[PDB]
Amino acid sequence: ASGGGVPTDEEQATGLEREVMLAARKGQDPYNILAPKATSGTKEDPNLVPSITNKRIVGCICEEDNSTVIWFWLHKGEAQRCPSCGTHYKLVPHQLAH
Amino acid sequence: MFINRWLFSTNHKDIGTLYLLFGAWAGMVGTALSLLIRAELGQPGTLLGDDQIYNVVVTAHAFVMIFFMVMPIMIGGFGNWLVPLMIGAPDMAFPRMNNMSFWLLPPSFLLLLASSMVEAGAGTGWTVYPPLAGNLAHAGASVDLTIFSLHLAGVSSILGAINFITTIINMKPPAMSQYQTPLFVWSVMITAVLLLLSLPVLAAGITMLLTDRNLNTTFFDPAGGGDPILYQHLFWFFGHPEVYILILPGFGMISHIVTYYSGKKEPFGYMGMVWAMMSIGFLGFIVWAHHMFTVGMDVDTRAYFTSATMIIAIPTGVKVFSWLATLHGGNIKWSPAMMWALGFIFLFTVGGLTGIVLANSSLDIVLHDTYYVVAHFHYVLSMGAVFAIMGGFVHWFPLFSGYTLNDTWAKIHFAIMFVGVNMTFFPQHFLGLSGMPRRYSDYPDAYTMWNTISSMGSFISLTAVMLMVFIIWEAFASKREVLTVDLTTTNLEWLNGCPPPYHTFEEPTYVNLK
Amino acid sequence: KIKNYQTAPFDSRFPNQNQTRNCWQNYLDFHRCEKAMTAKGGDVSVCEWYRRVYKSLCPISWVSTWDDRRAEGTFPGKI
Amino acid sequence: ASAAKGDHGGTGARTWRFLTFGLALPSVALCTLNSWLHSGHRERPAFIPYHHLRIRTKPFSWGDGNHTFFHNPRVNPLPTGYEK
Amino acid sequence: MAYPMQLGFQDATSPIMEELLHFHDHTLMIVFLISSLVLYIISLMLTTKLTHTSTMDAQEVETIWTILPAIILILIALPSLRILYMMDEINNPSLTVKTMGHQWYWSYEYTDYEDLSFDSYMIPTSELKPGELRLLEVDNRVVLPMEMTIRMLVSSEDVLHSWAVPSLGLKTDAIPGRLNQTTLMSSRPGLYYGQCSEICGSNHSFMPIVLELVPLKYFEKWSASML
Amino acid sequence: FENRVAEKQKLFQEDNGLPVHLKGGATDNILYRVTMTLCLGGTLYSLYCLGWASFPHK
Amino acid sequence: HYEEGPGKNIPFSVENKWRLLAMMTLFFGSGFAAPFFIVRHQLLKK
Amino acid sequence: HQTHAYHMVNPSPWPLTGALSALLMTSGLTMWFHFNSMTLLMIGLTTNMLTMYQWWRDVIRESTFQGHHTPAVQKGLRYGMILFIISEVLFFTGFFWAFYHSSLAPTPELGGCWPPTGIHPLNPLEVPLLNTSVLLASGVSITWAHHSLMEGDRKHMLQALFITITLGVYFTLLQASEYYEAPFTISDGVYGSTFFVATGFHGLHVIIGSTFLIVCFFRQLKFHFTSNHHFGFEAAAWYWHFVDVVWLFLYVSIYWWGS
Amino acid sequence: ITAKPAKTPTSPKEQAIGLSVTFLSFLLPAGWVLYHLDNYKKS
Ligand SMILES: CCCCCCCCCCCCCCCCCC(=O)OCC(COC(=O)CCCCCCCCCCCCCCCCC)OC(=O)CCCCCCCCCCCCCCCCC
Ligand SMILES: CCCCCCCCCCCCCCCCCC(=O)OCC(COC(=O)CCCCCCCCCCCCCCCCC)OC(=O)CCCCCCCCCCCCCCCCC
Ligand code: HEA
Ligand code: HEA
Ligand SMILES: CCCCC/C=C/C/C=C/C/C=C/C/C=C/CCCC(=O)O[C@H](COC(=O)CCCCCCCCCCCCCCCCC)COP(=O)(O)OCCN
Ligand SMILES: CCCCC/C=C\C/C=C/C/C=C/C/C=C\CCCC(=O)O[C@H](COC(=O)CCCCCCCCCCCCCCCCC)COP(=O)(O)OCCN
Ligand SMILES: CCCCC/C=C/C/C=C/CCCCCCCC(=O)O[C@H](COC(=O)CCCCCCCCCCCCCCC)COP(=O)(O)OCC[N+](C)(C)C
Ligand SMILES: CCCCCC/C=C\CCCCCCCCCC(=O)O[C@H](COC(=O)CCCCCCCCCCCCCCC)COP(=O)(O)OC[C@@H](O)CO
Ligand SMILES: CCCCCC/C=C\CCCCCCCCCC(=O)O[C@H](COC(=O)CCCCCCCCCCCCCCC)COP(=O)(O)OC[C@@H](O)CO
Ligand SMILES: CCCCCCCCCCO[C@@H]1O[C@H](CO)[C@@H](O[C@H]2O[C@H](CO)[C@@H](O)[C@H](O)[C@H]2O)[C@H](O)[C@H]1O
Ligand SMILES: CCCCCCCCCCO[C@@H]1O[C@H](CO)[C@@H](O[C@H]2O[C@H](CO)[C@@H](O)[C@H](O)[C@H]2O)[C@H](O)[C@H]1O
Ligand SMILES: CCCCCCCCCCO[C@@H]1O[C@H](CO)[C@@H](O[C@H]2O[C@H](CO)[C@@H](O)[C@H](O)[C@H]2O)[C@H](O)[C@H]1O
Ligand SMILES: C[C@H](CCC(=O)O)[C@H]1CC[C@H]2[C@@H]3[C@H](O)C[C@@H]4C[C@H](O)CC[C@]4(C)[C@H]3C[C@H](O)[C@]12C
Ligand code: CUA
Ligand SMILES: [Cu+2]
Ligand SMILES: [Mg+2]
Ligand code: NA
Ligand SMILES: [Zn+2]
Repeated sequence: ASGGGVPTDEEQATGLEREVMLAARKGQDPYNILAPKATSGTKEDPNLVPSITNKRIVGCICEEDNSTVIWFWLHKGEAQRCPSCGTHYKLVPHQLAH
Repeated sequence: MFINRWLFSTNHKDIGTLYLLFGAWAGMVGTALSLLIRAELGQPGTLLGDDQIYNVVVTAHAFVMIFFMVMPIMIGGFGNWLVPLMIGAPDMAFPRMNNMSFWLLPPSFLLLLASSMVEAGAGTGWTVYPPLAGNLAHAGASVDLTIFSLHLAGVSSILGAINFITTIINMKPPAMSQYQTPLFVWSVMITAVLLLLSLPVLAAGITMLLTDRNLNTTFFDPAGGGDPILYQHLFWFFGHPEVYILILPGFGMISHIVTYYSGKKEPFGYMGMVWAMMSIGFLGFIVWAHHMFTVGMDVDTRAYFTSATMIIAIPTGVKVFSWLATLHGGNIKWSPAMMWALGFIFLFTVGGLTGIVLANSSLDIVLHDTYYVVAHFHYVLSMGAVFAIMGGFVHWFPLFSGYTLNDTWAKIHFAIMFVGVNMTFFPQHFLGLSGMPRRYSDYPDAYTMWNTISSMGSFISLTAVMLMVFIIWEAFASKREVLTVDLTTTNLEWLNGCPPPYHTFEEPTYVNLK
Repeated sequence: KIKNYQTAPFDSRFPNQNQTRNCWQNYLDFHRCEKAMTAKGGDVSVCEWYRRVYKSLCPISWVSTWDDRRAEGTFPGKI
Repeated sequence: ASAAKGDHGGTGARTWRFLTFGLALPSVALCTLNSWLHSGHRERPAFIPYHHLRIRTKPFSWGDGNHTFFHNPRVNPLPTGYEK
Repeated sequence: MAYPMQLGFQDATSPIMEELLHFHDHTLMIVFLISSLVLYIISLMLTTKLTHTSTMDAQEVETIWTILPAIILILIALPSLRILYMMDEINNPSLTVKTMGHQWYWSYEYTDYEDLSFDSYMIPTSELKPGELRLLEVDNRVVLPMEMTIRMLVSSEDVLHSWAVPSLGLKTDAIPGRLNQTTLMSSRPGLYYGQCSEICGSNHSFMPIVLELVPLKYFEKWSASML
Repeated sequence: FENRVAEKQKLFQEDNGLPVHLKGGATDNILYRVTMTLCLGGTLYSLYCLGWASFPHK
Repeated sequence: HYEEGPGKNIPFSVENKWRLLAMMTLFFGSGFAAPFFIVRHQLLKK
Repeated sequence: HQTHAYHMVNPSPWPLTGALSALLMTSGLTMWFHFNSMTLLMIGLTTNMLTMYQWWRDVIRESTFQGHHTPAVQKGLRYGMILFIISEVLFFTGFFWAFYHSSLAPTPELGGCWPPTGIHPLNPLEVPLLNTSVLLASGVSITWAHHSLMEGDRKHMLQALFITITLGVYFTLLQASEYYEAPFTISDGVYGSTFFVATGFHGLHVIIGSTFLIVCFFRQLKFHFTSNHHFGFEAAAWYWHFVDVVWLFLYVSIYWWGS
Repeated sequence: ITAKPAKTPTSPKEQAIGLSVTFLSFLLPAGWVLYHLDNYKKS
């Protein structure tokens, strides 16, 4: 038999490892482990880009298998467009909440 | 705070800075050694009156330029600065191990100094072949100090290689595949794989040399059934990958510089350029015995090494042609960095083609251990690596410093250097064809004219180097702060400003999957 | 049989650039033969070809070192 | 394929403990016996000062410079022969 | 030997070296063409205000950039490997001569018939006779019969050396415990010079090779006189 | 033995600004000082030994 | 925590250009001089 | 505050102390080989052991105690350890190359045969076969230890790991005894050179691997490992399998084929 | 690239001093050793 005696992650994981384990249980990704899936990227359905500040760098892979990534600062305010493909992105700032 | 920041660093940018400083200092040592070489040869007869000292100078020149100038600047300096910025990573995978790779180099350099200062130095050539490097022809501490210098440099670069591979594989944005990383990041990844596989074989070989010298082993000593040629196989099994290690990060930088100053969003034929660097890395492991065509090699072996060596020209040509295809249709900015890159393309090509001449074992019988080989590698390696470094340095100095160079001064520096290196090395082809041996302190009288001109060339490059130091001084003295950089949409390393904050990408980039 | 001996001919056993084993084999063949013709009272003249071939190919210092080691009882080949 | 038992198919740990005590440690016990039975000191061979053996190009950095690190006087001669 | 302001190889003394000269001319023409094409294309990419900065398809041009270089390499490899296998083909020498490398002089052994050996040292500059060549002359030259296939066996009694004669297309490393074989055939009488070609320490620059190629009958009398 | 990991987690997550190499307390500071003294003293002795080995001694 | 921005992300001061000229002179000059002084050392012990 | 999963490490002195320990050990070996003194070498070994102790202590503090090893950080450590093992394989490859070069073309100085004239190789069926059984057995026990850990079984993890360490120690003592008993030495030409340097580096790796397993034993005693999170144990097991495989190549190449 | 005007402009005279001192830091020590080579040999 197993006499047990080995702790589990549920019992002993701490710090950022624990925060990642508990957010993954709720299907949430505060530490950006997963690639976000694109919307249609129109003015009416822009890609929603979370941030803990008022700006965030976006890289846009305009077409599948493009080797060139298009990089730009997305600012809080009106949706901005990728300078290569015109796809729409909108910042959604938020306090670093629990 | 100073000690915590500069001695206890876990920051990729500050460690990159330490590498560039180290490499620049090492570059001055290597340069002084080169000028002593060309002073000994600058007129017929003896200058030093001591050919053991000449041989120590030649040996030290090579070790300093390869291990303390080129590799630290390209992999340590540009690698640490640029690779995390180009993939959106907050640091290297092993930020603390990163600091030990740096701090192993000053003691590595001290061991090599010590070797030159103790006894009569290590006058072996950078190949350190036994039995000349053995305990009868080189009794005393000098060769052992050289071996230990290489051990410390080997550990530095192996841990550096583990760090880069891990960083580039593990720390990209989750949507970015390897086929969305910039060519410079590929060039560092492939370089790191060659280091990981090649340096341990060098470490085994020189450890066997150390035991032959100190523990009465006879790996390389015929009296015990050993063989000097075994040493040569182990050395060059490392040594050929080493020459691709020295150029690959330069190929990466040249792809970025030509793309940038051509006003293009991307290099021509990205996947072709990835293929070419991987093909060069792979072929670089199966060609080593072209360094050994005169040791008494069977004809079938010579035929194989001739053929495998030549096919390296195919992937390399794809890169040269793709660089030209990148220029094609460009809005060309004639920046100093672009001049270094265009010089690189031409001079690398001349040196590559003399390589193809040497690959032919039948011609190599007559050209081996002559100044033709010296001409070959000062074109591909000395000019190629130095031109890529100077291009990189000029291009990215405002990113690292936050300050601009005077472009006019930078173009003057390029012109002087271009003249100096060509005057120095081009005539060495004539010396080689006409049969002047390498590793000579003096030459028959017929070789005087080309040696005189080559030594005059070396002084022109000296003037370029002194001018480079002043130009860096002028930038730090004037403090013209950078405002705006073009093409940030395809050059992520500039997007955090100049210089970037201590911590970048604390919040990662957003990249989705369409 | 083969007089007007000029030098050691091509030997298909040793066709490459390293001729160390050619020298060694002919040295062993001479001294084995020479041993066998004392042990059987016979005549050393039969061994002559091997003597000529090893004298042609072998460095003097190698022949001389091997001769010293046979006399000392430290020669590592089987004669 | 000099190895024939059915794939044991319970707890992983239970199977590997079974292999540890049922195959691995028995093999070590057996090889330990075989080594015990071929263990006795064999006759040391006649000394010949072969020039390819007992190499000394430099004195060792310990003792008198002439003894190897794990020098065994019963079976390791010096360049001049066995020690009395 | 080399002459002042020489650009190319020493004139060929052997038929193998003549083969190498024609192979070098062929290879050098390809090197000059490729380097000048690359320089020209650079100048061409840089001398127009016309622009095309959108994505360019690479597939078609990469075929040309791969197949053409491949053909060029084959056009070098074919004659290269012909000369290589030509060099290696069975020669039947008339004579065997050994050279032993030393720090810093060559020894020669001619032991086909009699025990002839001698040491060959550089003439110091202070002792040269008028018109003699600094760093090239030796006290005792390597006398050899002309127009005959000779087997040279090369080894060393100390460190590595290398035994070279550029005008005969010869370079063979001198490795202790190893006996390397090369073949030598001079089309011409004369003096043919070479220099140690593997770094062997402080006097590497100062242990030259001088071959003296003469009719067999002079070679035979010289040999008998050197016993 | 007993699982005391929760105690160590509390000690090492204490919001006291100390780097991880000093965060265990006074013993860290002593082992740090001994390591750095041996390294810097040993390095000074290696430089002395270089100085010595760089010149002949009859 | 650490100083940020131009002239602060370096282990040497650029606060005064003449002090910087002295530091750069000693740094690069010490590198370039060293092999000359090692050759001198090797010539003198002989 | 970061919103990535990667570890920003506190500024550390251990890289500098490690680099300086490399200078003291190498200049120390130089002083030992040439100037008849062990002083620098003993300082070097001492600072090296202090550096490794404090560095790996801090990694345990960062992971077990502070929670910095997210899955992304753990995946990086996996790559690092595999790449490290690859570099060690290529190190050993150099020694196998030297052995095959020497043994396939035995020179006249050896008698033109392998083993050389005057060499009496060990019987591969005696202690070398025992050494083989011991390291193979230790690969089975460490696998038992790994499965016990993943199934949450503290006592059986500790028993299996103890058995693994004991076999490591047994191999080391068997090899030290073989070294003492061997009638050839490292000075016995290329046979002794290839034998002792190749098995000697392997022996060093066994001692390092055993030390690593002993660290894991003490970390298991103090409950550091979870049933799902224990990279240090996995790394030690990969390294231990590496040591086992290198032994099998030595045994087949040097002891068996080269006898 | 665009930049601000220099915070601490370096005049032509200041550049002549920077260049002169840079060149002398390379030339004088090496010059001194190379001038005294003959003295070193007699030791
Ligand atoms: C070329 C690299 C960069 C530029 C370098 C600039 C500096 C050099 C100038 C620029 C010189 C132009 C290049 C051609 C060499 C001229 C000598 C020659 O006729 O060479 C002849 C051959 C051998 O031929 C023979 O066996 C016959 C000898 C004929 C005897 C006549 C004697 C009279 C000679 C008078 C002296 C003149 C020598 C010039 C002496 C020059 C001293 C510096 O030599 C050889 O094999 C040497 C070949 C070396 C291999 C290097 C790779 C070549 C690619 C570089 C070219 C770039 C293309 C763009 C070309 C444009 C680039 C500017
Ligand atoms: C309590 C404090 C005391 C702490 C103890 C230290 C003292 C601190 C002072 C006092 C602290 C208080 C704050 C004052 C700030 C510094 C003042 C200064 O100007 O102080 C000067 C500092 C800094 O100096 C250096 O580091 C050397 C460089 C000097 C000028 C270089 C300019 C070159 C620019 C061009 C390069 C382009 C590349 C960059 C391009 C990128 C730019 C972003 O001096 C030193 O005391 C440095 C001590 C070691 C630091 C690590 C340096 C890395 C080594 C470099 C490789 C050497 C190769 C030898 C190899 C050896 C082998 C033999
Ligand atoms: C990267 C490698 C490299 C570099 C750059 C150089 C640079 C130079 N080298 Fe050489 N050299 C070798 C590698 C290199 N070398 C090797 C491997 C050997 C063989 C040794 C042996 O046989 O064992 C050799 C041998 C060699 C010989 C043959 C000696 C002989 O056979 O006896 C000669 C002769 O002229 C020579 C000359 C020169 C000169 C004049 C320069 C330079 O003066 C020319 C270009 C000038 C520079 C001044 C470089 C400046 C760069 C910097 C200062 C960095 C700045 C840093 C930043 C901006 C961050 N070198
Ligand atoms: C940057 C460093 C570097 C690089 C990249 C190279 C690249 C190559 N090198 Fe060289 N080499 C050295 C550094 C380098 N080398 C050093 C340091 C030595 C001497 C070491 C010593 O002894 O100390 C040496 C020695 C050396 C020798 C041994 C010579 C001897 O000692 O006798 C040989 C033999 O084949 C060789 C071959 C080549 C070839 C074939 C390439 C190929 O990779 C080059 C391919 C490139 C091109 C061909 C140009 C671009 C291509 C095109 C434009 C396409 C069209 C071209 C054709 C169809 C031909 N090199
Ligand atoms: C120098 C070399 C170094 C080598 C190191 C030394 C190794 C030898 C021993 C080491 C320590 C072993 C002690 C055994 C203690 C066990 C305590 C844990 C037991 C436990 O709690 O687990 C139970 C095991 O019980 C059971 O049968 C018991 C399970 C079996 C345990 C003991 C088995 C005996 C092993 C002997 C080894 C053989 C070697 C050859 C010697 C032959 C001599 C006879 C669970 O039972 P279950 O799976 O539900 O069903 C069992 C019924 N079949
Ligand atoms: C189970 C084995 C026990 C562990 C080992 C115990 C003690 C010291 C050994 C250190 C481990 C290093 C291994 C490799 C080095 C050399 C060979 C050592 C192998 C060995 O121990 O071999 C002994 C010789 O040791 C000798 O000479 C010398 C002994 C020590 C000299 C120190 C050598 C230092 C070499 C530095 C190597 C640096 C390279 C590292 C690469 C790093 C990557 C860059 C053999 O004894 P013997 O009397 O000849 O013959 C037996 C006759 N009865
Ligand atoms: C040792 C051996 C030496 C080897 C050297 C040999 C080199 C061979 C080179 C041959 C190249 C021939 C191809 C011609 C390309 C020229 C560049 C260019 O600009 O080509 C364009 C083609 O690009 C398009 O469209 C389609 C998009 C992709 C265009 C692809 C252009 C390829 C560019 C290659 C340039 C190579 C330069 C240097 C080579 C070393 C022309 O645009 P157009 O408006 O006419 O067409 C579009 C028309 N619409 C839009 C109205 C429909
Ligand atoms: C002849 C005498 C020459 C002597 C030269 C000796 C040189 C230096 C001696 C000092 C070395 C001792 C110090 C211990 C170093 C431990 C490195 C380590 O363990 O590095 C780890 C990464 O490498 C990994 O995993 C996997 C890689 C682990 C590497 C282990 C250390 C190896 C040291 C020697 C390597 C030799 C190279 C191989 C060729 C033989 C951790 O990376 P850090 O960035 O720290 O932290 C990351 C944090 O997230 C952890 O929480
Ligand atoms: C002559 C003197 C020479 C040297 C002698 C002795 C040398 C070394 C002693 C042996 C090495 C001991 C290594 C101890 C490492 C302990 C730290 C550790 O194992 O750290 C782990 C990370 O792994 C990691 O860094 C992985 C780090 C792995 C390090 C790899 C070690 C191999 C180094 C060997 C050096 C070889 C040199 C060979 C000579 C050529 C921590 O993560 P977990 O375990 O998941 O814990 C977290 C959970 O608790 C959360 O729930
Ligand atoms: C000779 C040296 C020793 C070889 C070492 C091999 C290294 C293996 C590392 C641990 O991995 C496990 O090993 C077995 C893979 O073959 C499997 O065992 C177990 O897997 C099942 C479930 O765990 C059980 O039902 C089985 O009975 C049991 O064999 C299991 O899948 C696998 O994860
Ligand atoms: C904080 C770390 C800094 C520590 C600095 C330590 C400095 C210690 C310096 C003195 O030690 C020297 O080293 C050698 C070894 O101790 C001695 O030589 C000796 O070496 C041999 C072996 O011990 C003797 O047998 C020789 O006779 C003898 O010259 C020498 O005399 C002794 O002065
Ligand atoms: C490859 C590197 C290139 C180096 C090229 C160096 C160019 C020369 C720089 C000048 O260096 C100085 O030259 C003086 C001579 O012009 C030397 O003075 C020497 O000669 C003077 C006049 O003969 C005496 O007044 C001095 O006292 C005596 O030291 C002086 O020592 C040396 O610093
Ligand atoms: C003390 C502890 C029981 C309490 C606990 O789990 O903390 C037990 C569990 C496993 C035990 C160990 C294992 O059974 C393996 C070893 C067995 C040996 O016979 C004694 C030492 C030995 C190393 C044991 C020491 C001690 O009895 C341990 C460590
Ligand atoms: Cu003999 Cu060079
Ligand atoms: Cu090569
Ligand atoms: Mg050579
Ligand atoms: Na000279
Ligand atoms: Zn887009």
